[PDB]
Amino acid sequence: AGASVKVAVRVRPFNSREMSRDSKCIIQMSGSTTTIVNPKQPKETPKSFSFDYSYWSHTSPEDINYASQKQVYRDIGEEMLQHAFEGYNVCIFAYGQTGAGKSYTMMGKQEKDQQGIIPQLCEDLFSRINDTTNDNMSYSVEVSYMEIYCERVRDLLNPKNKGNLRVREHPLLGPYVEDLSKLAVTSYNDIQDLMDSGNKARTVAATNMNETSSRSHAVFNIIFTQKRHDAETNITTEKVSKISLVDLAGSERADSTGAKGTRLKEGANINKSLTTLGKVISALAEMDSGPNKNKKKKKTDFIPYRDSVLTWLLRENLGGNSRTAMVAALSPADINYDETLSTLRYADRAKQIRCNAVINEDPNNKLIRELKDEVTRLRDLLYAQGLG
Amino acid sequence: MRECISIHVGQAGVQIGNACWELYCLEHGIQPDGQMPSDKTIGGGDDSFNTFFSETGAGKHVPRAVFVDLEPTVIDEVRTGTYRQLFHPEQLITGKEDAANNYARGHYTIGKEIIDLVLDRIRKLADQCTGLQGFLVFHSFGGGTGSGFTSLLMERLSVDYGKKSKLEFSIYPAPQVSTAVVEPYNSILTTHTTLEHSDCAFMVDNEAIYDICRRNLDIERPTYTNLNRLISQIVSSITASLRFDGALNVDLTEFQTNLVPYPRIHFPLATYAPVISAEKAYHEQLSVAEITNACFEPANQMVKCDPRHGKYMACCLLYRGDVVPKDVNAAIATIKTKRSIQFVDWCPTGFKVGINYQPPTVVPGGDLAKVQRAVCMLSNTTAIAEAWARLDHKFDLMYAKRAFVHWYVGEGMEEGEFSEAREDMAALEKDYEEVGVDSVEGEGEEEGEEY
Amino acid sequence: MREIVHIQAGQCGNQIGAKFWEVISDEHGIDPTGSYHGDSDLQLERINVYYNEATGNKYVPRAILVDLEPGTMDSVRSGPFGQIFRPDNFVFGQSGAGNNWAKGHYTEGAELVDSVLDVVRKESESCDCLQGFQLTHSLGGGTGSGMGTLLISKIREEYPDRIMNTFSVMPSPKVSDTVVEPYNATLSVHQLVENTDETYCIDNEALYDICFRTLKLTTPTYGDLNHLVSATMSGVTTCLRFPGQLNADLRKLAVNMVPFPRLHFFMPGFAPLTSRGSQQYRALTVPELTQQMFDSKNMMAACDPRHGRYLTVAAIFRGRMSMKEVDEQMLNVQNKNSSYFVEWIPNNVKTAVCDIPPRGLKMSATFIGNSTAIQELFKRISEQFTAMFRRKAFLHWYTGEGMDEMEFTEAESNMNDLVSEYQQYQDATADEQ
Ligand SMILES: CC(=O)O[C@H]1C(=O)[C@@]2(C)[C@H]([C@H](OC(=O)c3ccccc3)[C@]3(O)C[C@H](OC(=O)[C@H](O)[C@@H](NC(=O)c4ccccc4)c4ccccc4)C(C)=C1C3(C)C)[C@]1(OC(C)=O)CO[C@@H]1C[C@@H]2O
Ligand SMILES: Nc1nc2c(ncn2[C@@H]2O[C@H](COP(=O)(O)OP(=O)(O)OP(=O)(O)O)[C@@H](O)[C@H]2O)c(=O)[nH]1
Ligand SMILES: Nc1ncnc2c1ncn2[C@@H]1O[C@H](COP(=O)(O)OP(=O)(O)NP(=O)(O)O)[C@@H](O)[C@H]1O
Ligand SMILES: Nc1nc2c(ncn2[C@@H]2O[C@H](COP(=O)(O)OP(=O)(O)O)[C@@H](O)[C@H]2O)c(=O)[nH]1
Ligand SMILES: [Mg+2]
Repeated sequence: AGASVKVAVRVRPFNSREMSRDSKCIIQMSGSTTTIVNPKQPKETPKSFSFDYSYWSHTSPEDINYASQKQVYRDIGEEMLQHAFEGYNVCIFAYGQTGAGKSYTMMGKQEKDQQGIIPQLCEDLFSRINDTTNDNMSYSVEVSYMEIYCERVRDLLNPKNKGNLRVREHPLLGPYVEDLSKLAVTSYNDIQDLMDSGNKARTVAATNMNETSSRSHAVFNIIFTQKRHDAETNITTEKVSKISLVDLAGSERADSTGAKGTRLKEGANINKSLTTLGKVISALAEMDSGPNKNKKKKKTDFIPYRDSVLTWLLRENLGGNSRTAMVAALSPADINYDETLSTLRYADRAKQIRCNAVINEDPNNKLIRELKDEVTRLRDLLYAQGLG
Repeated sequence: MRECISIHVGQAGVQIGNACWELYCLEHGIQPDGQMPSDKTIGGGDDSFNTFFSETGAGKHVPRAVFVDLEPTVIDEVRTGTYRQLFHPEQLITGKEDAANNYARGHYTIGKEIIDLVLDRIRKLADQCTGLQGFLVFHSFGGGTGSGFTSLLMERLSVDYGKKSKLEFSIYPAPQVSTAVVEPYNSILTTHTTLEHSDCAFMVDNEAIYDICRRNLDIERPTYTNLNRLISQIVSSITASLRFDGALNVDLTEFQTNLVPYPRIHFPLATYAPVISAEKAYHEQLSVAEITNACFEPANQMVKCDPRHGKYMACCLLYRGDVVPKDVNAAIATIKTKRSIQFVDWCPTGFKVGINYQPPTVVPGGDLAKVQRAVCMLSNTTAIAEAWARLDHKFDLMYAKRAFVHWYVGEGMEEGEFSEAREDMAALEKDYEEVGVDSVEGEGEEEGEEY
Repeated sequence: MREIVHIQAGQCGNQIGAKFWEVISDEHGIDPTGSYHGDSDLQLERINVYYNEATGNKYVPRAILVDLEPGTMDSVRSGPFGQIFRPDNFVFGQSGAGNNWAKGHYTEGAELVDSVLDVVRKESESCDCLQGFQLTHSLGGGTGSGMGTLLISKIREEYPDRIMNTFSVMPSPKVSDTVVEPYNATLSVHQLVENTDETYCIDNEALYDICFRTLKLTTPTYGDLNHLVSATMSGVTTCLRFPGQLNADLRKLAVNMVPFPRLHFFMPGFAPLTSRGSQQYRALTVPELTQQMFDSKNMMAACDPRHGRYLTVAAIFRGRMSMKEVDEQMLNVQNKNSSYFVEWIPNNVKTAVCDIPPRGLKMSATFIGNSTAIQELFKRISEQFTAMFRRKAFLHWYTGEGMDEMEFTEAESNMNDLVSEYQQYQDATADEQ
């Protein structure tokens, strides 16, 4: 069925190094629109983009138009959990380059006053499950964590040698990975501990940009099984749902990292996978909107799932009756301009919509025009009544 | 010492260079092996003109040219051909594969490890020079090497040398005929570099040259040799002003000063008037008025665009041979009275004129007749926008579905770059539409204070 | 220096390879003993594309011959050019696959793949700059399909950034020589679609049609079919070995032809083709070659292009000819037959020109089409496949070699997906909602 996507773009208020320097902001947000200005070419114009959600987390102690963490969670996570508990699949992609702030939005700090998406998701999941454990109901939750590196799948939790797992297609259950360990969990603490254990196993390498840059996509999948004993023997599994928490490696230019050999191969494969994911997401949203409004069934079109392993494994979550939302982090310095604009260009995908320019009033010209109009109106009123 | 350094990139560049260097060797009396018997027979002279050739102690003349390519084939054809002993053995040809009609392959992946050698040899050639005037870069839009590697080379040259002029001769893709399915991507990608880093770009179209060959020279089945020879004649006409004496000499800086109103409008068209066969050279006078009129005929343009759909912003006429100023003045006056040729109101003067005494030479085995007079016209106009707009449409028709894109991303690009280039192109097109507009009626709206 | 490694597996692959090494060793003047006795100086300029040099001014090809049955190897050694090959490259075993894909892939071929990869690695490490690989094999067979797909997978694992061509002879509707052709073809296409940059589609019925109707041979044999195949394989790579006005490497063909990664199945063709006595009645010009190239009766894949739309086409001309004629002819072919060319590609005709033609001709041309009509081929196999899989006609011969029934389902689903994209680009508009 329909799988309408959402696009949210966040900003990350300055860090200690950027506070120490005299760097300036370049990103401004208003309504559903974001705008960025080239520091090296301040004379031409700003570039403007528009999304479903623009989150201005730049001023932490701000009271007006501050993108609070609970606001983001209410926007995406609560809706996706509610969709999951109805018996459907949901997915969350995390996109962004180094220094953007992806990890904060995905995980957040451990002070628990400003949490990220994932701990809130897990806590609400377990709270709901423990809430509705009546005599007839039973719930099971298990977790898997894998990575995709150069179009090869690897297991992050299993301590075996990092060999390439084989991808199969069960006729009814769709694509899957052989020998991928599936572990049951009983609280969000176990989920986060397993996340730490697997994150220690990621393939991270040093580039010309940062000493620790992700080189491989990662997927944390939560399988949620519901079993209800209606009056007889109906414990037979009513529904099984999937929560996908996917961490994308960011795109890159060979100019930024001119290293040859492994780095070029990794960059090329990452860019190919990201382009295919953009294409499949855009194709999925269009037919969506189309039907939702045209209710027609223009055959089933053809969504290119097979042009990459990443989209192939996520076929069940991306398509069908599902929900989707990609969150993008945009650093705030004037030095990372070449980063930030590119991120917006990737966020412009998934139902690229008209942005409109951000023209506003010039104070002097505004006052002159308004005063001239007022003079004209008052003069017309005087002349109409014979008082001029 | 009005010295120029020529750079030839890609197959089209190397072949045009073969034609150009044949013409230069024949103009100056240089043999294919580098010796000049004219000085030996006479006893000495200035015939070793330093614009193109550098003289060693032994009397050999080595050209000031740099050939670059990623295929060994095109330049191995030169290393074992007629002119094998003319060029310096160092020819800068990467013993690897080619850019494969891929901008990314020639700019990011394989353009490295050959760029350093190229700039080192260019530095060596520039150190030998006194009073270097500029660079002449020959390449082709739509190719992998000729687009990407030319982009990288131009960027590095603009970083290093800075103030020296960099003129560019390039083969724009034609409207209808093409030799590759991915021409528009490469052309739209390299426009973003040729706009910023060049000083004046001359564009030529193969459909136009085929039409000229069919109609004028009566050649039913031309090959690339004829087109390269015509382009060689044009470049020789451009550069003649700093090799031979004349009544009015026009250097390479006067070019840019007179033909480029604003920095982003440096895309003039080029035409050559007395393109005629030997048989039809008779039954014709070939006076100054005839050739000047023929320069303005739309059929003779070398890019498939109609000047009648735009406005002329600048013209530069370079005459060769038995030409005198009064006929040039009469021809310009006659052209100024025609209503089909429109000039922008903000350029009352319009014309630059240069005259050179040396008549054009005939290449044995060629197809152009021997003539006493010739003119090369260069016209900065607004019709060129049409030639871009078509290409833009083609680009859109492929980028809506992201066809052929994964080849580019696999070689070190990202998707957004494409969009960026396209946006730049629109801006450039918009600029043309803003400069051809007539000045607002009584530009200071209106006026008329007391007395 | 661009250099390509040649691999040939199975009976069909070995026969086509032997004929190919005679056509390429008669254009580059090579004595069957291995010495050079040519005339032109350009024959030796690029000899290293296919040949290694041996001490006595001899030349040995890079061919690697594979087979699970020794007999075919003997037929190659006891032949006109048997002594040209290196003895160490005759990698083979015994107890052939017996037209079982499972034996070729899992049981028997797994034992010999290590030796074949050793030879391939030795041959590739000596190359100055490896351009890619070629493989000649048959999909409807045993050792051919299975061993070829296994070797392709291993090589792509080891050499990811190199071209992998493939000249495959697939099953045909009426001329069928094995009863289990559908299973082998399906499981081979499941592997080729993932791990290959270019695949060329050949089938014996199209070649027989060419022999009967164009060449007018009364009693064609396999030699003539291999002759036509060898002609097209030589035509594809002409620009690596000779100069020209406008070159076209293999990578240029790959870039210009395939729009998306999974659509790399091509229809090859050759021109001119005349029947002896008719030779004096036909003038050889570029229009004649263009007319014969695009004729549906000349294709080598038995897929009518008029039932679909050309995503792309490539034309490699050989001979001294005018570029204006080539450009105008390709433009005219595009403009007149506007219904048979896709609309979202502005110009879908690659053109390349090489100066030196074949030995006994003045001009020649090779045609590589990429069209949606190829879907029909796969669809046919799929039909036969299901017609045998619903009842498990011969399935125990495959599951007895360590296979499972799910793999057949994966292969069938992958072929059906592949047919989808083609069927899609095949229509001639999409307006209604
Ligand atoms: C008197 C004359 O014109 O001889 C021609 C000839 O008559 C024709 C009929 C040839 C002849 O081809 C055939 O009769 C034939 C039969 C079965 C299968 C394939 C071909 C010819 O055999 C083919 C042969 O081709 C060559 O010589 C090329 O070098 C060719 N090499 C081989 O065929 C070859 C085969 C085995 C051993 C050594 C060389 C070649 C073609 C393409 C690419 C590379 C090489 C040529 C010109 C001719 C004959 C001899 C009659 C034709 O074939 C080709 C491929 O050119 C048939 O269509 C052309 C038209 C030619 O006119
Ligand atoms: N006028 C003219 N145009 C040419 C000539 N040779 C090639 N071209 C044009 O160049 C375009 C193709 O780009 P190329 O110059 O071949 O690019 P390249 O130098 O081969 O670089 P690679 O693609 O990496 O091999 C074609 O569309 C031709 O029309 C020539 O000799 N004269
Ligand atoms: N809304 C916010 N409020 C406060 N701090 C924030 C906010 N969003 C992001 N941050 C900061 O962003 C940082 C998280 O990104 P950080 O880990 O520094 O970069 P990164 O590791 O390059 N991002 P990633 O892609 O996950 O690797 C932390 O310092 C957070 O404090
Ligand atoms: N062109 C050609 N095709 C052949 C030849 N021999 C067999 N074939 C085809 O290949 C199929 C048989 O496959 P086979 O060669 O036995 O595969 P192998 O057992 O792996 O070598 C048949 O359907 C034939 O159409 C040949 O000599 N030439
Ligand atoms: Mg080339």
